[PDB]
Amino acid sequence: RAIPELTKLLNDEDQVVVNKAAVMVHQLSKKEASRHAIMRSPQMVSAIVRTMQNTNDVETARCTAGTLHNLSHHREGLLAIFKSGGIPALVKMLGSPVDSVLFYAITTLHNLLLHQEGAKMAVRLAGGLQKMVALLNKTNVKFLAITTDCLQILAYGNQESKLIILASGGPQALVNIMRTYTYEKLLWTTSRVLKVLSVCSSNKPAIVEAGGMQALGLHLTDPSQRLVQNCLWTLRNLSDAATKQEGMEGLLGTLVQLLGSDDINVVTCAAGILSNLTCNNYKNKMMVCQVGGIEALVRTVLRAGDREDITEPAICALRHLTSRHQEAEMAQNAVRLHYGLPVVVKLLHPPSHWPLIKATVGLIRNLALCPANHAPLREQGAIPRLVQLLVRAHQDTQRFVEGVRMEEIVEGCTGALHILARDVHNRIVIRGLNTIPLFVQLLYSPIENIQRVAAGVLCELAQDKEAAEAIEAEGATAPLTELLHSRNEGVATYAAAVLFRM
Amino acid sequence: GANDELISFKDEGDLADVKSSLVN
Repeated sequence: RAIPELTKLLNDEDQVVVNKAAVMVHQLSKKEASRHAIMRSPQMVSAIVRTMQNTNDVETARCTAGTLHNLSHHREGLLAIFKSGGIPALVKMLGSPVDSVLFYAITTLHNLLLHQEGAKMAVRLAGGLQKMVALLNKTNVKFLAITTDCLQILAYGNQESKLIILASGGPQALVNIMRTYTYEKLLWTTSRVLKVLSVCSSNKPAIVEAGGMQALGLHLTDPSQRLVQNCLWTLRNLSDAATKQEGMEGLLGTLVQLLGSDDINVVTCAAGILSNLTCNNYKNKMMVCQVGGIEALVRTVLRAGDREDITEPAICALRHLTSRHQEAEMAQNAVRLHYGLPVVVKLLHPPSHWPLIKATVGLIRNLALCPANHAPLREQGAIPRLVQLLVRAHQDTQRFVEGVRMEEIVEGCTGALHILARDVHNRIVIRGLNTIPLFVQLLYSPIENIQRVAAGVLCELAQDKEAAEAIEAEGATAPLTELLHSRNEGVATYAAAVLFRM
Repeated sequence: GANDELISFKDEGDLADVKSSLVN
């Protein structure tokens, strides 16, 4: 019965009379008995929402905000707070300089977001993200925990809400949370917000330049698995955009160590990050190589077996580390001394898919650059399998599988053979698989790289008299004559050589 | 240029007790 009265009183002009009622009203909502009475009365909820909104008293706000907070623990409560436009008003309390009001506000908003349909869209219209992000400078970690979780529910599956967070300086703020705080629950909710934004094609660099890479890597060995995993997935999504950032040295040592974790998923993520973090970046290549990188990546392939989800990123990483940097030879070389060859060469066999076979053809290409690798690669049965894949690849291009064009395969294999043919023993085998007729036909490719390695393989081979007549007798002379004139010095250099030895 | 190629990853994906002690 009191409800209809206070409702009246809250709509009074004498503000003194109003705050008086919000106090009482807020004392009635403590007991579920009187609480229901309130939820059940639209004039009571509106009343309150309108008072908290319009009020200018630092306690009428407290009590009004306090009241609808205690109303949001139940289903019928949330609807009443929603149907009376209470969200725009709660977003308005997010600017209060009074913590209580603030606290009561982010909690009620969190509740509506979690259970009230229409809440998410309402908070965005009311400009909730911008305000929420402004509140990331607060020093109360629990407040930050609920605030950050709000951003995660609003941003999830919403690029717009994502672009607004980003445009409000959000990234650099969450990233600073990861540098300063040790409260696991905060770190978690934040990490989850960074995770959702790292898939966005605008947020990534914002997160990378603010130092997100180094700050997600700070908690890689914290005890919390959920924290670790989230930090890893986020680091993986950011990795293709982090290839040129300095200071990755420590995150590199940690990632290596994690390959030896007990969680395949952790190992999988880590092999992913090392794979991307090693692309075209010499500083990173050497760091991986310095802290046990090769042996660890190699051990990862072995441990993984058929799991392409692991072998692939890991094999790509070995590929990156074995080229274009001062110690590429030291790497190429180290993969043998750590017993990698057996499992590498084995990966070209079934049931390996093309994505992996391609990447593995590249590692092999690179590993053959090292003379001490020729005999080993041969004795593991590389030439025969490299030779039949090329054949399957060549025939397709005459007969874009799995995202892998067969011409790239045609080039790599023939590329690896061009290199392996630097040994006399290897040469015998290559000839022995009647390949000369196939490389010759490879002279007629519209692609230069292909002509180069075909010419290239044929130059090595032709230094053997008989094999030289084999090529000549194959019709090589004609096409080579044209290749003689290419602008691609490589193709012309090798063009001119076969003819000479021929 | 751009030798080594990248792999693209886009894995997008208990506060009740936190909230009660934040108000009380």
